[PDB]
Amino acid sequence: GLPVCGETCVGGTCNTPGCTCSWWPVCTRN
Repeated sequence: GLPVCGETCVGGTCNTPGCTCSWWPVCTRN
């Protein structure tokens, strides 16, 4: 739930394993 992935999820799909798209369209870790 923390934007530290450095990436975004425009489609709600994060690349980095461990990230999740909680605050769309930005990826979040925890």
